Amino acid sequence: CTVRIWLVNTGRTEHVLSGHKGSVSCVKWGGTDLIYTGSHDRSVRVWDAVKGTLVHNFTAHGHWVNHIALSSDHVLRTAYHDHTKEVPGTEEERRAKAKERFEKAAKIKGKVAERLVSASDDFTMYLWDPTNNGSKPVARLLGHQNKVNHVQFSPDGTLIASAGWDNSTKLWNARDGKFIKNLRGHVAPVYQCAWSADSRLVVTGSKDCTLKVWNVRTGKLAMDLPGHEDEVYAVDWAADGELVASGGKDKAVRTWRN
Amino acid sequence: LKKHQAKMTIEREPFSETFGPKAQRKRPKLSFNTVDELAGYSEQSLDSYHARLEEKKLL
Amino acid sequence: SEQCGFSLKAQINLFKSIKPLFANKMVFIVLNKMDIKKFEELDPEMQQEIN
Amino acid sequence: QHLARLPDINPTTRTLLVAGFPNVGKSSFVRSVTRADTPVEPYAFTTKSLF
Amino acid sequence: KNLGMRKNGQVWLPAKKAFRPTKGLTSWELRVKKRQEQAAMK
Amino acid sequence: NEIKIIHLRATGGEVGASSALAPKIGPLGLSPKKVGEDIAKATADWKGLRVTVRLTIQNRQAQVSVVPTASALIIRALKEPPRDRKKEKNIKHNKSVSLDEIIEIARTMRFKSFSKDLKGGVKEILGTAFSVGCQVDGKSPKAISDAIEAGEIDIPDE
Amino acid sequence: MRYIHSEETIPVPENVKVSIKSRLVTVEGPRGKLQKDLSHIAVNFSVVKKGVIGLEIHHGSRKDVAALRTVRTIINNMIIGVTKGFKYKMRYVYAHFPINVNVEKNAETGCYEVEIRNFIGEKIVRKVVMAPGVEVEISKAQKDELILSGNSLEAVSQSAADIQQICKVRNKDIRKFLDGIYVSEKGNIV
Amino acid sequence: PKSKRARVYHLTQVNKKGREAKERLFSNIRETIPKYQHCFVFSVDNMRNNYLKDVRHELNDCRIFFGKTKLMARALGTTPEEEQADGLHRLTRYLTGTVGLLFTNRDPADIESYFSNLSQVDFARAGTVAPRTVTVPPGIVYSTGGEVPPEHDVPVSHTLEPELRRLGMPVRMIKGKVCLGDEKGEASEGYTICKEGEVLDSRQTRLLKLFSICLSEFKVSLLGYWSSASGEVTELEAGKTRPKR
Amino acid sequence: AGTINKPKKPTSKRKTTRLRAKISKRAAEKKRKERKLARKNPEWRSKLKKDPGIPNLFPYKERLLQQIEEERIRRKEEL
Amino acid sequence: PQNEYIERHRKLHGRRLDAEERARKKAAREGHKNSENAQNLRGLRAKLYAKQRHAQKIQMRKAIKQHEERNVPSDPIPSYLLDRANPTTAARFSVPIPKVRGISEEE
RNA sequence: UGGAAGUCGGAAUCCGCUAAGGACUGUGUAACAACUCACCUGCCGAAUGUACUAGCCCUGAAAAUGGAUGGCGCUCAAGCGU
Ligand SMILES: [Mg+2]
Repeated sequence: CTVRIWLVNTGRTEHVLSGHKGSVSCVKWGGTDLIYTGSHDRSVRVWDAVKGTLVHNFTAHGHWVNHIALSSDHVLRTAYHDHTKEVPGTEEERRAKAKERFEKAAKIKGKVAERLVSASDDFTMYLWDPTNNGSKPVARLLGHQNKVNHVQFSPDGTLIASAGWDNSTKLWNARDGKFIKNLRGHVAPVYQCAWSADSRLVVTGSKDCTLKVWNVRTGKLAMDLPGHEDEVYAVDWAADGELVASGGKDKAVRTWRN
Repeated sequence: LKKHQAKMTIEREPFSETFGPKAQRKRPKLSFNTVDELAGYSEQSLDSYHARLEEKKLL
Repeated sequence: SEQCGFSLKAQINLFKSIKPLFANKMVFIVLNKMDIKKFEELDPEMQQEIN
Repeated sequence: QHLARLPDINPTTRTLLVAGFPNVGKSSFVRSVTRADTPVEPYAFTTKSLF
Repeated sequence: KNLGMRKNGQVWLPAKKAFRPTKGLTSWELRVKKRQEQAAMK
Repeated sequence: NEIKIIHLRATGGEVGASSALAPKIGPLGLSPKKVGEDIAKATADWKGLRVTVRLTIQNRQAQVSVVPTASALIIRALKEPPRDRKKEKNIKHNKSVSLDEIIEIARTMRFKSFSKDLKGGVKEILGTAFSVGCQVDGKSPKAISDAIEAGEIDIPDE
Repeated sequence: MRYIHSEETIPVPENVKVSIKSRLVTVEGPRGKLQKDLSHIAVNFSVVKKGVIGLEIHHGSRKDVAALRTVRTIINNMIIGVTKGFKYKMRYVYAHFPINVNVEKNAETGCYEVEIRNFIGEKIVRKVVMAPGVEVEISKAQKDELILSGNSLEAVSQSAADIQQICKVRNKDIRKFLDGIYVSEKGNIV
Repeated sequence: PKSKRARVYHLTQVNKKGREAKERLFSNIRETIPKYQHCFVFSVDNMRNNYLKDVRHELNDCRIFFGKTKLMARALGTTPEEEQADGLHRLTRYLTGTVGLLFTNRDPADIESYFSNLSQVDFARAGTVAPRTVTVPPGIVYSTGGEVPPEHDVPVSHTLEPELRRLGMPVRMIKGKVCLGDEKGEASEGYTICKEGEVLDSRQTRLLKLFSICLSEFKVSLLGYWSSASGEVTELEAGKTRPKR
Repeated sequence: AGTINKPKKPTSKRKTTRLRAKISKRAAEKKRKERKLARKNPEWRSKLKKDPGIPNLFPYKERLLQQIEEERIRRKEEL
Repeated sequence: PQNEYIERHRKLHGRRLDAEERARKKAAREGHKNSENAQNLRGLRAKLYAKQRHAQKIQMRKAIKQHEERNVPSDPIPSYLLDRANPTTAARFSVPIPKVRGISEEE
């Protein structure tokens, strides 16, 4: 029921974020030194990481919080690396480029405001804006007929993809949390989803031992990827879009290309 | 959602934790947040109760 | 007399907080324990606030 | 069992509802004016149910 | 007089002895020597 | 002329500790709000911590003092960030406190300890820290106490 | 297994006369005389020492060896009864209806009689005839207390048990209705 | 024997000690023997002995053993062939009954003065002679049983009424209050717990302890001490008259 | 129960020929079936059975162990 | 009466004077009563009694063994599948049941 | 936690003094108190405890006219084993 902050150089704990009554299922670190935690005690918490203190406590979910996603996750995972593949010369320019990419991804109405989405076992999702709305959710995303396992913002910040246990992936508008279309090709619970870098395609890895690439603008099944002998547990799409990696119960790493 | 709400509520709070010798429930689940909302809710609850009694008497 | 363990500020504030429930009802504030402290012994802006 | 031991309250009769902070004398007043056996004690939340 | 309490309250009951019908067949020293011999054998 | 000694548990920097105290000190002739004021003034150095407070009553006035306890001393030495106890519940004391502060807490608690030596007092404080759930020198307080018993760690005498 | 010889002993006080004939035991003391027929139990009685009675069983089983302990306790209780006597103190308590206890002695039979009235407002009069040799009195040192005394412990305790059992609440919650007469003390008269 | 008493298996943490505790006591006494100049033998006969904790805390430079008497005698060595030090077997003659060892480096005169000045009021155990008559007055039973005035006393707890009835006091429950007879002190005499000069039994001592009445005292009597430098044993006044074995 | 004052219908110990013959036939068939099951039994069985040993209460068990030791020493010396 | 009135009556008046002694004596007689039930009950009641005592003895043995041993998932799954109710999960093309009892047309 | 002091709960369950005593086995309190158990010492005094195995005995399910070791009856057998 804790989150520990480590200094990587020394290996020691700086802060212990505690207060959850259940296991912390997900942790994210945003671009304004705020740490987001989703737990099995049905709560989503925001912490000031510099002070190690609690800022927000959302208690709207009716069951386990499984996954949380930030609107700036794609650029925060890659920092200053982008399509150019020439890194800046010095640390100051590298940090400036990383901060510029983060602010470009996280700007809402001209100001930096990271948006948060939480997917839960109560069959729902909640869309939050702590900066502007505070403790009031932006929206409640409804339509899944079973537990929502995974959720992810698109890299352009216009769409939200969600993988649920009702063998379905759903698409939502990232601004107001409105349903758009249902992706219906899987026959077993979908465990993972991953966006492409241009936000046209989402790949879903499911319990039915398959991956599926969906075109989100036509809302159709672009590609079917069979080959896994058993359940798919982890799916990633590379930041430059060249490869999709999958792994699961058949113990072999699978990479997929165009 | 309504098909699974009952089992969701029981998974969240078991019967032994709600009422009984080993119950740990302390805060009730309310449909109101403020005192003004409570006053309004009591007014409409009394009105609906009287309407139901009148329709039962008429039936 | 505040031998209940709570302040007169808190008692008046609780009364003001639950006052919207008292609509269409008849409200009597009973000052108990006059054998300990009378109303006239109060420091008089408390008497004013009670008024 | 709790419902069998619940008190019988008529919502549509003449009723005097005694309320306030803990340890102010509510149970003492109800004992003094009625025959109900509601305990009177110096500690807070002696009365945990409606009498 | 009696200084202790009896649990069932029948205070007239005498201080009973253990029911050992085979008491007195073997002395203590012989049993000690047999204990040592049995331990060595084991 | 009779001295009355009352022990209670209070949270530092709060006036609500006299709510359970007023029904008995009221007939004793004490002012509950004044007593709560002295309690808050005495416990101002223990903000957010549960401490044991001793009241000595002589001629209808109360002297208020704080009795040191090992749990309060360990949680104070942990140097946790300040928080609102009404909003930040179910917290854990998982930080680290050094062995020098452990020995200092043992020296402070020597007036309560029945142990023959400061090593025994230090092992008592380490057991209390183990119950609290903190770390000593980044490791388990049980492990440090085991090292002290084995002789790898030397504790000063008095 | 059969045990060749098993033995028990009973000390006898200096003011007590014990006569045993064909397993009929007569014990005489300052307080009177008690008799008990023990012919249902196989036992050899003897005088192993002055002031000591010996009891033995030859070639007996474990049960036959064990029965001598019961015989020993019975004879010891008779000795205690003729020396110090036995006394049971009972208390009668009530909620609303005061229990009325009247103690008389029947001249025709020599036995005491106890009459109980107003037990939880009942109109019936309960009558208990006491065992012979059992004296019943109403206490003056305490409130609502009867004292039963005698030489026979069995008679005194059975008489107290009869008094306790005649005042039984029926078809009521016994958590709520607490009236009755209960044995409150057991001991010796002296 | 099919017919037997059912043995209760205790589902508690602490188990029976066994021979390991005896060996640990042997090793502890034998290792504390060479570190001290004097070994006193003291007796506390028919006493509660819970103040030995305070005695241990006060004599922090000394070592106190309060163990099984035969085990401590065997640790010291009852014979010159098995004694752990020169002349130490002469000290084992005092080890009868409830006794203890006291290893010290202090002055024997200092030890004797300390144990002569040590005095405490204690509850009596069964077998002691009652020094005075104790009587609970009729009416409301208070927590001290009438030793302190009832104006300064508090009423006794209502949970003790069945225990008082079991210990022989004819008390009753009147509206939440334990009363001896009537609520106004009528229709019953007071209850005499004990009379002066009467040998107390455990029911009476339990009643006195429940009413917090101390009729005895805690006193440690030194019988004699062995000195390591001289190798000899000095007898004291209590050891002159106490039986030896 | 009220068995002494009001006994019930007695349970007859007088056997019938039909039941005796049926029980004999069933016992013989059970014996043959058990022999067949023992023939087709797949449960593991040891080649040498476990020996109980020498009882502890036998007063010359130590001397018997001594005799066994000297016999095995003599056998090892001869072989 | 209202709320916990039997508990309040216990607090104000106690119990019957012999309640503790009678309860202790009944709990003492429990062993003789259980043996009498084992040797004297008849029929289906005795069979259910024997089954239920077999269950209590097995449970008591398990508890004693656990207290004696007080001083001493299977398949790898991702983190989102932890703490969930997961199944235990344990050429000749022969079926599991290759032979059954034949059914005659008359049956 | 309104209150929760071993004993409504969640999780930890260590050290000292030790002869020994659980961060407690039950009773109990609103919470304390108080009692009790585990464990230790004194008195006592010589053999016991646990679990299995093999005999005999009881239970291990019974309907419906009144009855059956063949019947009387039999108890250190007139039952059971050699
Ligand atoms: Mg109150």
